[PDB]
Amino acid sequence: GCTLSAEDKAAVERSKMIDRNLREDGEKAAREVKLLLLGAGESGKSTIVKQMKITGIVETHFTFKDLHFKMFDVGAQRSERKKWIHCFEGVTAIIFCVALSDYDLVLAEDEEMNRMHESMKLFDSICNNKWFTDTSIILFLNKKDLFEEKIKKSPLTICYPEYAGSNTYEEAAAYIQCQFEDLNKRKDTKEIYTHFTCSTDTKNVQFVFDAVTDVIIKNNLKDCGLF
Amino acid sequence: IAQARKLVEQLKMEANIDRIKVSKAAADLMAYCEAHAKEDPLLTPVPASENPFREK
Amino acid sequence: TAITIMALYSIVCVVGLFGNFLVMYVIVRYTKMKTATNIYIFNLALADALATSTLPFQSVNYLMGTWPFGTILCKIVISIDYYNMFTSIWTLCTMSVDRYIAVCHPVKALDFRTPRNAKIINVCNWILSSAIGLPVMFMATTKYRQGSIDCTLTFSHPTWYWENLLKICVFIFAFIMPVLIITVCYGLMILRLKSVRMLSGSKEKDRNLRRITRMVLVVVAVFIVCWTPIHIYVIIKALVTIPETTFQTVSWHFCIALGYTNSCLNPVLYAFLDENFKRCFREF
Amino acid sequence: VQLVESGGGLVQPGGSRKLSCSASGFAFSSFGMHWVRQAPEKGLEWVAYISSGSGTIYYADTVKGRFTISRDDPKNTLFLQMTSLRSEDTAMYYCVRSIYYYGSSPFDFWGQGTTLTVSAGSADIVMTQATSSVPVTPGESVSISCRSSKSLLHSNGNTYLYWFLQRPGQSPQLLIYRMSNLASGVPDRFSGSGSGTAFTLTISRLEAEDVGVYYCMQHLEYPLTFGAGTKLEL
Amino acid sequence: QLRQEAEQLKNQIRDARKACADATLSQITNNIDPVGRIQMRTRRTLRGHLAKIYAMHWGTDSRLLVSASQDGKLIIWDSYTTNKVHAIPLRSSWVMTCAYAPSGNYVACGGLDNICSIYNLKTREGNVRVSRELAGHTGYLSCCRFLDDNQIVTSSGDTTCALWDIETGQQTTTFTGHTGDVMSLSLAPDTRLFVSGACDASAKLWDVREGMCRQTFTGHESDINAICFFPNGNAFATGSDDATCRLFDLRADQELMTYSHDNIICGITSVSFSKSGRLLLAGYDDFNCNVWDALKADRAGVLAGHDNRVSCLGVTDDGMAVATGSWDSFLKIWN
Ligand SMILES: COc1ccsc1CNCC[C@@]1(c2ccccn2)CCOC2(CCCC2)C1
Repeated sequence: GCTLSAEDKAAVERSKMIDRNLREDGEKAAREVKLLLLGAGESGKSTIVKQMKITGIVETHFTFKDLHFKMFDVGAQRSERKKWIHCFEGVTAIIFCVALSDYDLVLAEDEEMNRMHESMKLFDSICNNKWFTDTSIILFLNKKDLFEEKIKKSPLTICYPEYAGSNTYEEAAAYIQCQFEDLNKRKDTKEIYTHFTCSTDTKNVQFVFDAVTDVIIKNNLKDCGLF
Repeated sequence: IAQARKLVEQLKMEANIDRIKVSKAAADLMAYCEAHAKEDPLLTPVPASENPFREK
Repeated sequence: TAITIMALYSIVCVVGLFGNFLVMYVIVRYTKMKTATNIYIFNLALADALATSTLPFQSVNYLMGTWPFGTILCKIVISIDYYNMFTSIWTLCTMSVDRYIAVCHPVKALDFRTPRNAKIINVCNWILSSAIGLPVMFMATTKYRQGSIDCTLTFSHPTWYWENLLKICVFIFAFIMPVLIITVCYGLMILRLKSVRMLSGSKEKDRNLRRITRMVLVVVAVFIVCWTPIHIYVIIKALVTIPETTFQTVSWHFCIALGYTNSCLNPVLYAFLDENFKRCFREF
Repeated sequence: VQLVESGGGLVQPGGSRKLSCSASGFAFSSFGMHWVRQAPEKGLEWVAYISSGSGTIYYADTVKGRFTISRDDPKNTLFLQMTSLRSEDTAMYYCVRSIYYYGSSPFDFWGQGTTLTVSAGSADIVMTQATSSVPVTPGESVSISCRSSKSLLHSNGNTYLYWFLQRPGQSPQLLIYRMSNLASGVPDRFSGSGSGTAFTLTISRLEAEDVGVYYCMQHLEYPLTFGAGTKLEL
Repeated sequence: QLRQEAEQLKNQIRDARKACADATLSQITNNIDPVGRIQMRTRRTLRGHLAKIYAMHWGTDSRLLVSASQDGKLIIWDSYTTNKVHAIPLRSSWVMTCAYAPSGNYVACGGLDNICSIYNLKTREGNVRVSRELAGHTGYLSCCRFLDDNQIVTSSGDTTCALWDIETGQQTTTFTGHTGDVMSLSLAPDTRLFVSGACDASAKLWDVREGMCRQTFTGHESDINAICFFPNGNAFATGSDDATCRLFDLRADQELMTYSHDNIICGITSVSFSKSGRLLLAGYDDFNCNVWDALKADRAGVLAGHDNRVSCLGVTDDGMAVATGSWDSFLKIWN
């Protein structure tokens, strides 16, 4: 840098200072768990946001067991999902929330379409997405108690005839869980973590921590090369 | 009904335009490309000394 | 007899140099040493390449029956050989510890595991090894016995105390501590992998877990099986003097060749079976 | 943006003194800092420089080893420790903030000055102010000439000449940076022109307020050397 | 009734387009001498982004350029020296666009936060801070371009475009003609008009002063991702997810030419034009960037070297270099 002038050398030094700041911020970002959040208002996504927490995208930064978790809520946007779906190709896990009681409620559209069978298609379209083939999916089933009362009061046979099981809470919940697991077309690459949302915050946050911990183990093994 | 009426009015306004022959536009395009062909650095190579970007 | 031993040392040296150089070349060309694990692999390949480079001098000494290279070259050969043995053994330990931290401590794995920290630990391993190699280097001379010069270690009075202390320290530090660290870390790692819900519940996934466990067992088995006879043989020989015989010489050189074979086979087992490197080999 | 210096007063020769400049209303950590001295009835002189982040430090040779510059970014303070002061150090010391990048305006803002009274370079480019005083009337266009000992035209093509104005009894302000760009906040009366080794400042439609001591500075290589200083008067 | 009338009007417009087009552009351009093979060597490599770059915009001085990354950084680069000039931390982590003002006083960014952020770079204080936030879009910000230092055109995922006054802080003009997400916009040299392409496979020409749609261009089979004017302001090229690019002339109001190749089936991310407009550079999803001769319709060159998928491409104002941004966090300048 003899040829370079004093201002040129000072500019190079400013560049190196910027490079240092960018490397430090990248080292900070490399310790941040980035979680995608999906679901609708009926699903109870807001409820999990409130429980876990302690216009286009809502960010809910939090810490658990000295680990930084970043959750992004893209539900508010009404724009086409496909155009910005590739923007999240660097996400540790996808938390998808549905409501067990959605099947009874039918939207008052021109034609009658079951909400639960919409949520199944939404899960299928998210899960089989090329961008998210290796990304894991945590599945939250909200309104368990209301599901219990609803299943005992009204049978599930009326919505979809294929189910032949009796009107039992545990059996119906297990059937819904197995159907959602069956929706995935690439089981070998993608774990699905199914859970029944508890009133206690700590249980749900712990389950998210465990799933994220498994994803971190998978990433570490891939970096090591065992997988 | 109002939105459809607005769309129909927009289509009517678009239809009433001064169409010109494609040949004319093609001649203008070729003429502009030929006129600025020498000026363009990408099209015609520029000596390394004249070139601002050089190997470091 | 002598020709067969020379051929064995030759073949082991050629395979070791080819493997080590090729692994280093692959890491430099594509990996560019971006990641930690790859730096550890490069370090292991380097140390093993140096040890294989030091192997022909030993073979020539065995055939010729005397050391004509000189005292200075003998010191360089001794220091480099011991330094490589300690560096390779510690590099293997550090890799076992790294994998233990990664699997067992996932949250802390992100903070602890960085290329900078891996470089620091590798430099520390080279430094710790220095303490072994350099004193051994000055002590190592060439003493003519029965008309034949021998490149070996010399200890000032009391010679027996220094000899026993060096043998005990090299033995325990290079065998007892590494086998225990590798065994405990990989065993806990395998238990944690079994606990993981991803591997269980699927036949293909369970098969992948079985493959991982099998590879880990193979690496541990190779290291223990190769290192154990030479160390046990040295301990036996040192403790009780045994009259020289042709079978004794053949067994001694066979154990030494087995140790060098381990040095040659460690980069293969690690780098070649590594999935990222496997991907790179598969593409070409 | 504000800079105020403290630590003045009288000092005995061979003693020691620490000056401190406190900065307010800007990102202190991102600016390089200068100390510039001014003799009582003579021109300004550059003393020292410390980069942002303290990565490079430069000193004049007359003050090399005697003066130590330092900065504390969390308190936004610049420190100058002076040991073994001599009778030539009775000067007013200014602090200068300067940022260096493509299109930046370094030496834009000047401190207020702390007076210190110590009561009892062939290689370096030399700036030549040929005139010393010019009597002017408000309205006429006035030209000022500066010369260099070395061609200030670098390979990139940006000349490293700066034009400064010091009003009587006030801190000097930057007028033109790099001889072709006016400093933000300067009226368009000033224009810079010329070539390597010969430079000219033209003040068209001059005003009485504009009148001050004009300084030409090179910024090709350290140590920075100032000009004699052309004074205007009425 | 109204739908039938609309269809009749569309049929009349199509008949006018068919009757209007007499001589094919390819036939007229057949006699022009070919450009052969164009080879552009890498000059500068920019690093330190550490995330998938999405947007780069050249300044009018042909030396500075802005870049947008998904770590929450806007980086302003000196292209000649490789040094970083500015590093702006962003309030919103996800940024899909970034506009560099012609004067260079301000930098505009935007993305999934529904906000367009204007950053002052000539502040006396010396720290790049948020100057003005353009809040009011219902969808994600997809493209933005400065006209002056006070007025900006932005496109959003609510099917609309807007003309925002920076000092006022409100959107002076609303453009609502599209039926799909508007993915890009381009300003003409006069700046009196701007064409924008949407996710309904159509582009529309909007008058900034008046506020209505002058012309509507159809012909694509899939979503239009990129749009750029020809240097004379009378034509514009569009790239779409159907692995094709098209050239539309404003006065002709029809599809002059189509640039497609059988081997490449991936969509076009961004398109840019050279100073003479003879070469059209389009960044495909095949990890390469193709240089197509505009008149001949053949392929004149290939810019390979981006390992991850290309996300943006821009030719500088004087035409002396092309800088490509990819998701591998490397900005490469080709000359
Ligand atoms: C005969 O001594 C000479 C002569 C020329 S070099 C030299 C020194 N080689 C000794 C190299 C040894 C070795 C063999 C295989 C693998 C690793 N380490 C031989 C056995 O003992 C050890 C020391 C304690 C156990 C291993 C070193």
